[PDB]
Amino acid sequence: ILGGREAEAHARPYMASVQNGAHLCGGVLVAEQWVLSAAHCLVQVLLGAHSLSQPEPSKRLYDVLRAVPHPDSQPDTIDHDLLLLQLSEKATLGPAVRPLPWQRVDRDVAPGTLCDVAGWGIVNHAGRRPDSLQHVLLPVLDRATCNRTERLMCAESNRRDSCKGDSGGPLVCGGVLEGVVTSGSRVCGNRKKPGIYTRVASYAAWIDSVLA
Ligand SMILES: NC(=O)c1nn(CC(=O)N2CCC[C@H]2C(=O)NCc2cccc(Cl)c2F)c2ccccc12
Repeated sequence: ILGGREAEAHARPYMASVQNGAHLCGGVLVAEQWVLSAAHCLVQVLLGAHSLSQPEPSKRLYDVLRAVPHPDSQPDTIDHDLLLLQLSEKATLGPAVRPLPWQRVDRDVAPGTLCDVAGWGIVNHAGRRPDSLQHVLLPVLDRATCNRTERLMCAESNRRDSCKGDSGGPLVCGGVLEGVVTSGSRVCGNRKKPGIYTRVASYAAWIDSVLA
């Protein structure tokens, strides 16, 4: 996260780090035993975390039973850029580890709405990797502006942006997951090149079918 700020410890209890003991991607706890992430983020899952490195009462590492990338995703695209990870056991839920409701209604976020993106991605254009979770509020772009599919959304990127290592993490509007950070390489922080997020509402059938 560029142009952001440190998150409050455990205030975003759905937030996962997909990890060789190293953070690779964000993810969102969406059920007791399932984390939603991005397709190219492919393995363990750290729940309950603020610091990656420091001991915390709520921190717990989970092995993954299986990884279910969207069947239509491809290594060279950011279409269908979703991944569902099943933990090897149901997560211990509490204040600090809690699923986030995700958008099932297929309607766009009002353009202009500030939504919240969190991650342990890089915090500058040198390689700088933060120990503690970062976040930033970002206005959602209208689809025409974003275009210049039905299944992607855009947010402004005027220095404040998602970037490398934020892939698979959340874009939250009004307490509901609306987007998942994309897992393709892109220039960050350039206003002319918006951040790109998978519109979770477009994938409602798919997510349900996996979790069914
Ligand atoms: N949405 C975007 O802005 C964006 N997404 N990616 C892909 C990406 O980060 N990927 C791919 C899957 C794994 C993940 C990855 O490389 N993790 C390893 C990693 C490395 C360094 C630092 C940290 Cl903190 C880190 F976690 C980017 C790549 C470069 C620029 C922008 C982006």
